[PDB]
Amino acid sequence: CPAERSGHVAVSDGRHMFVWGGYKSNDFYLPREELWIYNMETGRWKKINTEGDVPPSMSGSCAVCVDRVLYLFGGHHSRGNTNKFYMLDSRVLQWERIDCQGIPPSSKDKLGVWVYKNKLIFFGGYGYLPEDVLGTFEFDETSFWNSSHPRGWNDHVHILDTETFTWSQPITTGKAPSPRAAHACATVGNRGFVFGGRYRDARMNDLHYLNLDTWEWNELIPQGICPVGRSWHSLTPVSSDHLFLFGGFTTDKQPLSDAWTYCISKNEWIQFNHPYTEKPRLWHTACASDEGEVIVFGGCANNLLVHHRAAHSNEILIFSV
Ligand SMILES: CC(C)(C)c1ccc(CSCC(=O)NCc2cn(CC(=O)O)nn2)cc1
Repeated sequence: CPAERSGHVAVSDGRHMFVWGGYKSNDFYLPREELWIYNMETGRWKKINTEGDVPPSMSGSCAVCVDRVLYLFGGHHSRGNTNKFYMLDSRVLQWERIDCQGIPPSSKDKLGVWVYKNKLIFFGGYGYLPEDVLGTFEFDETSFWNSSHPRGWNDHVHILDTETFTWSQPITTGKAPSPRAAHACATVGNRGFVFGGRYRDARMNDLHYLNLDTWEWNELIPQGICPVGRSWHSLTPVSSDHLFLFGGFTTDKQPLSDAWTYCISKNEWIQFNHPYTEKPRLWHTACASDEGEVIVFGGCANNLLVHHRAAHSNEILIFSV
């Protein structure tokens, strides 16, 4: 039922997948008030129209679902990037914009988030120069000609404490990943993994994790064959020991349909064979089910940067991992 889209968000409790936002070609954004719910057990869709402080229609936003409470940060609306923070209690649904304390992150999109205890921990993204902070920001030289305000990538780590809805920045040790956007984040225990992403002229192949207890960065160097570097991929925990990688976009502008699992305990990648080899996706979403499956929705089958030829999808791809 839902219309095709890329750059949407999809979050889940393992049974119901909530889809919001994104854009398509016919860069018209999809209706801001619509919240699509996909039942992973029955395969049925349901649309509900939300009220309250409905966020602007956006692509590249960052969302999480914790105890059936939906949190949304950042994104790109018709007038640029944002750093607003929204909440939707899904337990008539009403959005609520939270006026957080502390210094918020810079306005940006295409980032990632880890969830650990009371903390939402955001990393990276693409957006405007920080108006103020810890980390590094690198301008995208091409942004000075295609836009009113220039933009760049960051390697910032920001915590939102949901106990007080206060922003802060942790003091991290170790070598942080370079600034990036369109990377993929995944959390298992107190480890926030990040893989790939776009930085300058490369879509990268490196894998790191941030210890969310000690705030120490670690680079992971798996031995043997590793997936090609990419952006606009998904990285989804499917167990306490495996992360599922699917899709994305290479430095060479190749849409990707390969799937892998990263085994955390063995520190190796395992390529996953599946029936969607002719169905590459970039800027899709991926959500894990309680039954071990990974549910991919939306995204684009070809180079979405050629807008007038972009092949956005509304297909559900089910990976039984
Ligand atoms: C309007 C139209 C539909 C044509 C459209 C335009 C632009 C975009 C995004 S491109 C601009 C940008 O924000 N560049 C920084 C960036 C990119 N990436 C991902 C990667 O390049 O792999 N990570 N950081 C998408 C659609």
